[PDB]
Amino acid sequence: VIFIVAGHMYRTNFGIGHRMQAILEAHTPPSGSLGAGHKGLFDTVNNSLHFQLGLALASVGTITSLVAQHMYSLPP
Amino acid sequence: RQSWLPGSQIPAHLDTPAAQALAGNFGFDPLGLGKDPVALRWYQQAELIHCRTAMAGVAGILIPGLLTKAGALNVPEWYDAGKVAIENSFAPWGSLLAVQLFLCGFVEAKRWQDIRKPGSQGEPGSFLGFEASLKGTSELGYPGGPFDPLGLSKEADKWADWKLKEVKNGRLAMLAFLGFVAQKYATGAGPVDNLAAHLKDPWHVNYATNGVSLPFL
Amino acid sequence: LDPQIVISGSTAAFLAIGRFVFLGYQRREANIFATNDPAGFNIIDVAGWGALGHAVGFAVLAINSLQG
Amino acid sequence: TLGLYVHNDVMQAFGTPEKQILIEPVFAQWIQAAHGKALYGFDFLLSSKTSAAFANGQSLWLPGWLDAINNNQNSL
Amino acid sequence: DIAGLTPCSESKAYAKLEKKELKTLEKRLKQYEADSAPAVALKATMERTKARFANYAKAGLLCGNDGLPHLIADPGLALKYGHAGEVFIPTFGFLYVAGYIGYVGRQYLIAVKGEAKPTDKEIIIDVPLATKLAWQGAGWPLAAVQELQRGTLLEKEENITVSPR
Amino acid sequence: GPKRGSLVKILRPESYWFNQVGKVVSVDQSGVRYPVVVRFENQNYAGVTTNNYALDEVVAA
Amino acid sequence: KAGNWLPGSDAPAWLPDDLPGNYGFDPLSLGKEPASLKRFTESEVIHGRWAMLGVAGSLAVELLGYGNWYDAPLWAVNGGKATWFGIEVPFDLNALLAFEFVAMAAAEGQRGDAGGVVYPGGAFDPLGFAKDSSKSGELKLKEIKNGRLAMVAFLGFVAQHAATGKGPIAALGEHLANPWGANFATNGISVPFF
Amino acid sequence: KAGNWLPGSDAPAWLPDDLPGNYGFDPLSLGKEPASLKRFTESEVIHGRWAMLGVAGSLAVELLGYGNWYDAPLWAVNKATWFGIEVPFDLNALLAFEFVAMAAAEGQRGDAGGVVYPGGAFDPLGFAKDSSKSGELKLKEIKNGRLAMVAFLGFVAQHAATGKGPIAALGEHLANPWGANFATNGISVPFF
Ligand code: CLA
Ligand code: CLA
Ligand code: CLA
Ligand code: CLA
Ligand code: CLA
Ligand code: CLA
Ligand SMILES: CC1=C[C@H](O)CC(C)(C)[C@H]1/C=C/C(C)=C/C=C/C(C)=C/C=C/C=C(C)/C=C/C=C(C)/C=C/C1=C(C)C[C@H](O)CC1(C)C
Ligand SMILES: CC1=C[C@H](O)CC(C)(C)[C@H]1/C=C/C(C)=C/C=C/C(C)=C/C=C/C=C(C)/C=C/C=C(C)/C=C/C1=C(C)C[C@H](O)CC1(C)C
Ligand SMILES: CC1=C[C@H](O)CC(C)(C)[C@H]1/C=C/C(C)=C/C=C/C(C)=C/C=C/C=C(C)/C=C/C=C(C)/C=C/C1=C(C)C[C@H](O)CC1(C)C
Ligand SMILES: CC1=C(/C=C/C(C)=C/C=C/C(C)=C/C=C/C=C(C)/C=C/C=C(C)/C=C/C2=C(C)CCCC2(C)C)C(C)(C)CCC1
Repeated sequence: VIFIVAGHMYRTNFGIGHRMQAILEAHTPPSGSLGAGHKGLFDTVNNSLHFQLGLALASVGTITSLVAQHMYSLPP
Repeated sequence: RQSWLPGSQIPAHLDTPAAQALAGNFGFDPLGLGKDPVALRWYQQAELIHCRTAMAGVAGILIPGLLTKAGALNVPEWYDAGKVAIENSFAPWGSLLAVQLFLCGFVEAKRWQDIRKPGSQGEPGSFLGFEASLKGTSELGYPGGPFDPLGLSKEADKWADWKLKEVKNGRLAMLAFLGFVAQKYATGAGPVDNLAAHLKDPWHVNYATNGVSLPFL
Repeated sequence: LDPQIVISGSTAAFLAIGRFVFLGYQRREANIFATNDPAGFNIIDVAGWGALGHAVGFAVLAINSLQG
Repeated sequence: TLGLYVHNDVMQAFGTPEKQILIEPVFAQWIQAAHGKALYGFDFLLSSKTSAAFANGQSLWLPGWLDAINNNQNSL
Repeated sequence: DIAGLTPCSESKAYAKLEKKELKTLEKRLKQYEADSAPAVALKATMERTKARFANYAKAGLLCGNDGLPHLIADPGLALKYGHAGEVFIPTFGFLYVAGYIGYVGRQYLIAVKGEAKPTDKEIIIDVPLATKLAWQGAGWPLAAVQELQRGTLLEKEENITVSPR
Repeated sequence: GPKRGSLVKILRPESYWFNQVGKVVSVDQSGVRYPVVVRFENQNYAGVTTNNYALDEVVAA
Repeated sequence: KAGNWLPGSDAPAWLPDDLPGNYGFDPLSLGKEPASLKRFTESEVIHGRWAMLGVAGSLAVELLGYGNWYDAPLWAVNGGKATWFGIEVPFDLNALLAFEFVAMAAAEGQRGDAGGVVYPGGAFDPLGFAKDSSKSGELKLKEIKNGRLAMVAFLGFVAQHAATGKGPIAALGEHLANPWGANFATNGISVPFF
Repeated sequence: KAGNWLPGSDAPAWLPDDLPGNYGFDPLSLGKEPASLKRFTESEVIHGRWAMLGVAGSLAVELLGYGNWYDAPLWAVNKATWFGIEVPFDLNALLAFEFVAMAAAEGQRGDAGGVVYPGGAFDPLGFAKDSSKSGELKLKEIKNGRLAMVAFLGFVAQHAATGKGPIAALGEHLANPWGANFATNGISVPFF
């Protein structure tokens, strides 16, 4: 139920939904502590495949550590 | 001029017109802690505060401790006075310590902001009527007004003598309190008892014989 | 219990609260294709706010069914 | 870490195991007491009976979690 | 006590380990003469063993299920239960001596950079200047926080960096 | 540009002595592209203590 | 300028002097940027008004004899019926949560559709105390000072119940019974080593 | 100038002579600045008037035979009384009425800028409608108020020492003057 609700978040061809580049352009804090914030990162994740593979491998490696750590102690 | 060692060279930061006129200058900084003049100003203030509270504390040790060997004032030892006082008191010690932390924090923060700016606590409106008497007296660490009631600071020709008597009695009272602490740990008796033991047999009752201070003998 | 009252009331509440007070904010943040509703409250808006209504209604029914 | 291991090896070699630096892991044991383990005696938040989280989770999922976490025959 | 650890003066495996070490030392002792030098050495060993176990039981150390002293590294828990002399007082003692060494080295570097041969003073040590800074470095935390508050502790961005900074 | 013996600061980012201070030896007055000759008290990874720079790569600081 | 939170220190240049409640208090420099500062003015006035209502509600519950502010939602956990001034209220927790969500969503949404309205007037100001445009700033300063006092008082309610476990009027009764033997330092919670 | 607190001393240059009670007494130089000195004149006159009323109240309570000023709030720790006649209230209601009345009166007084001497409805008999004996009456007023402040601090210290009212300790001083004072006390002088 949580993933089916979460999969209705982004803007496809139906008018409603979040626009990811607008989300990245929004999250820039005042006082310039992150500089320009997350401006211009949508064209560096979507245009690059090694960035996407790095994010994917970071997530999958941490989740594989999670699989081992939770399957030895909580055997299903 | 006068020095803590006749013959040693005076450090260059304690031989300046801003340092020679302070109080009790004898060229004593072998660690070089006062080379920064802002640091020397801060350390002047810390020395004055340690001097004054050390004198008040050591007076509270000695005068009840001397008069208890006379007739009146059955006063316990200073390492036992807090326990007897909290048995006689009305509040537990944590509540009394919290009250004194608020009351001392207000006063100490006043003195803090007067260190950070000399012309600071004389803001009009900031105090009901004590705002005009909470300035300094052109020399920081030496306030006027309600502090110094008897007006002894007004006379200029006695003033370096008053400063130097204060700094000598204060440094000597700091040594007195550190001696109270060490004597308390090594012997276990009161400081007037230590003085009576050094007067009764000087050549046998001292820190070479207590078995603590130098244990290689 | 009364399932129809809870589901219909939650759906009516979320559809009204998206029809009247959260319509203009959702239009400002977003800036099938045409309905004759005077505020542009089209079919997909009905689907989203009714989905939230059914979800909160069945959540209320489940928490009531546990009696906790 | 290498210095503590070499220190304890020298203490075991010289015949005196009572000299070796054994630092107790009180932070992870604090976490285990926070999860409901009654061996370290901290008694807080899931290990104390008078806790809000203990009392709120008690009817539904805590009696299995406590029985499984206070067993020393599993890896939980 | 803390974490289910018994005190070492109450622990039984502690006394068992003490008795076992005395038993090994007396089994090594009983194959010599009375007043011989190996006998005197082993009796001094047994004396130091008994003194060490008495000193560890005296200091209030916590023993485990094996009879070995355990240390407590949390400031508030050790200050509450009287275990401050095993991590907390040692960590501030170490920070005093380590910052001593670092501050004396930093003052030696800044003292020798202002000459015509800084590297030649780095290879061949100026011993009087090194001893002067070694004696003056006892007020290193005060001088460290004063150099911190003036902005002279740090170099600005005149440092060496790479082309993407 | 800068004079002989004056201290300058290097703004060429792929240099060993970028954001550091050297001493001007000479400035060539011809149409050479890199006339400013700066020596440095420390050597690079190639053991060299001298490089040529342009006018907009040195700042007399 | 209303005053000075610490006498002798300078006021920050990003706090304008016309703004109500300006004591110059910003050590962490949180309001240095103007849009953030405008949002913080909005949020301070809103938090202050809700805290005045909360402290007034807690006092009016405990002085009139209906438990304290902590015992007030306890009918919804056990088997019980809600009350108000002794009069029973015939609603359940699901219905009340629905009424509160719809009504507060409508009111907060109408407030949020306005751009930067902090002091609206009009229908929210029927008696017309702010219809002078010269005596308004003194009332705004009174409002922000009572609001800051109410916020501090409500956080004191929360921390006093988290430490001792009683109502604020009962804590005031204990502090008037024995002021030296009943305070935050005779607690065992607020200072762990007393 | 009303006189001199210490003969031979000099008058401070910040105290004007057209001001009641100006004995030149300012060793700490507290009122050197005029806004501070204005606030202190206000505070001195208000403290003096409240102390006159308080001393007259404590004297009337003890002379008319209804305990002293220390026995008077003892019923609330345990039934009020006044002229020997009961008053049907409790300290919560009394504190409420007193807070409302003092808040209103104090607030109306504080709305005025620097008014020490209001007159008008506060002065029905019109004594200060001449501006010649009015300054003498102000001087009489500030001297009586200083005497009453000293009297009330004497009452507080005297009861903290002996544990008795002022009229009873006055009778003890009139009975045995060399055996009942602040020194047979055993508190004010800690020796002997
Ligand atoms: C403030 C000055 C002062 C004075 C007058 C005394 C006096 C005494 N000390 Mg104490 N003591 C002091 C400070 C002082 N101490 C300090 C700073 C420490 C820590 C180092 C101690 C630690 C200590 C121990 C462990 C013992 C004593 C003992 C004694 C007694 C025997 C004499 C002796 O061996 O002293 C020891 C002397 C010193 C430690 C050096 C004194 C330090 C000062 C600053 C030196 C300069 C003195 C000055 C030039 C002249 C004296 C001043 C005087 C006229 C006021 C004697 C009553 C013994 C005792 O209890 O007998 C019953 C004893 O066992 N003292
Ligand atoms: C390195 C990280 C670290 C961690 C994981 C811990 C862990 C702990 N600390 Mg320790 N502590 C630390 C460093 C740490 N400490 C440091 C650097 C200091 C000096 C500031 C302290 C000073 C300190 C005191 C004075 C006390 C503790 C206590 C504790 C225990 C419970 C604290 C709690 O419930 O709050 C959640 C944990 C944290 C927020 C981690 C930071 C801990 C802060 C600095 C102190 C928290 C104290 C807590 C508010 C008091 C709880 C009272 C208790 C009776 C319930 C817990 C084992 C308490 C204790 O003795 O319990 C038996 C206690 O009274 N610590
Ligand atoms: C949370 C509500 C809130 C908000 C949004 C503000 C916002 C503001 N205050 Mg106000 N203030 C508040 C509560 C708040 N205050 C309270 C309760 C008091 C009484 C203590 C004050 C006393 C005060 C003074 C004297 C002054 C201000 C001023 C200001 C303005 C500039 C300061 C700033 O940028 O900080 C923004 C504030 C926040 C971001 C609040 C959140 C703080 C952090 C994120 C968490 C703090 C948690 C807290 C410390 C936990 C306590 C735990 C407890 C157990 C100890 C800004 C409009 C200045 C002004 O010009 O008035 C208009 C000024 O002079 N405030
Ligand atoms: C809003 C002002 C306010 C007032 C009038 C009180 C009053 C009280 N508190 Mg509460 N409290 C407050 C804020 C306040 N508190 C805040 C902000 C906190 C979170 C830190 C607490 C957390 C707390 C705990 C944990 C406990 C109390 C307790 C008490 C009672 C005993 C006195 C005490 O030790 O307080 C504690 C004192 C402080 C927290 C410092 C107060 C400083 C304030 C916040 C600054 C403003 C005060 C202002 C300058 C002058 C007072 C104005 C006021 C008279 C109108 C007393 C009825 C105790 C109790 O239960 O008694 C039986 C107790 O155990 N308080
Ligand atoms: C109750 C508060 C009070 C206040 C606000 C004043 C204010 C004033 N007095 Mg008055 N005075 C008072 C009580 C007060 N007085 C009492 C009780 C006496 C009789 C002892 C006098 C006797 C007196 C004389 C003879 C003169 C003044 C004068 C003044 C004026 C200038 C002096 C000044 O600037 O100091 C400001 C004053 C204060 C800030 C008072 C506050 C109290 C301080 C902070 C603490 C005092 C504690 C006290 C000593 C405790 C005694 C305990 C005992 C056991 C020793 C100023 C209007 C001079 C004047 O020109 O008359 C108008 C003048 O010549 N006063
Ligand atoms: C206002 C003037 C005044 C008068 C007439 C009295 C009278 C008395 N006092 Mg009280 N008292 C006063 C002020 C006064 N006191 C003040 C200001 C304090 C706080 C310091 C006290 C604290 C006090 C204590 C602790 C005790 C008394 C006691 C007494 C009684 C015995 C005599 C004595 O020892 O006096 C006390 C002596 C002094 C206070 C020192 C004299 C200094 C005065 C105040 C200077 C002004 C006096 C003035 C020049 C002449 C009198 C003026 C008057 C006629 C208007 C006597 C009835 C004792 C008692 O109860 O007897 C059974 C007793 O134990 N008084
Ligand atoms: C100068 C210098 C410089 C160079 O550079 C270097 C060097 C040399 C290092 C330096 C030196 C230094 C030093 C020596 C220091 C010292 C200090 C001290 C001793 C202090 C004390 C100090 C001291 C102090 C404060 C004290 C105080 C005290 C008190 C309050 C007391 C109190 C009390 C009493 C009454 C009694 C009761 O029953 C209790 C009590 C509570 C206990
Ligand atoms: C300013 C600044 C600045 C700088 O820069 C920094 C710093 C310092 C950080 C800052 C500060 C801050 C602060 C202090 C804050 C605080 C706040 C608060 C307290 C809030 C509350 C707030 C609060 C609030 C709103 C509250 C509200 C309340 C309410 C509604 C209540 C309700 C209720 C009642 C009736 C009763 C019942 O039975 C229940 C209940 C339900 C419970
Ligand atoms: C002038 C000057 C200046 C320079 O510059 C410095 C110096 C010297 C510091 C200064 C001085 C000062 C002084 C001396 C002060 C004092 C004050 C006082 C005594 C007050 C009281 C004051 C006091 C007062 C008001 C009082 C009031 C009272 C009253 C109402 C009472 C009431 C009552 C009664 C009927 C009875 C009942 O059963 C109870 C009661 C409730 C108890
Ligand atoms: C026309 C018109 C009208 C009417 C309207 C109406 C009546 C509407 C309605 C509408 C509606 C009535 C809508 C609905 C919607 C709904 C929906 C869209 C739903 C969805 C659902 C969901 C999504 C679910 C899910 C789930 C499942 C399946 C399982 C369990 C879990 C959950 C719950 C999550 C009026 C009168 C106003 C006016 C005139 C015009």
